[PDB]
Amino acid sequence: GCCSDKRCAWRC
Repeated sequence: GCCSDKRCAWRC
């Protein structure tokens, strides 16, 4: 879903 990191989810 929406992780606070670069490669897991866009930069969410």
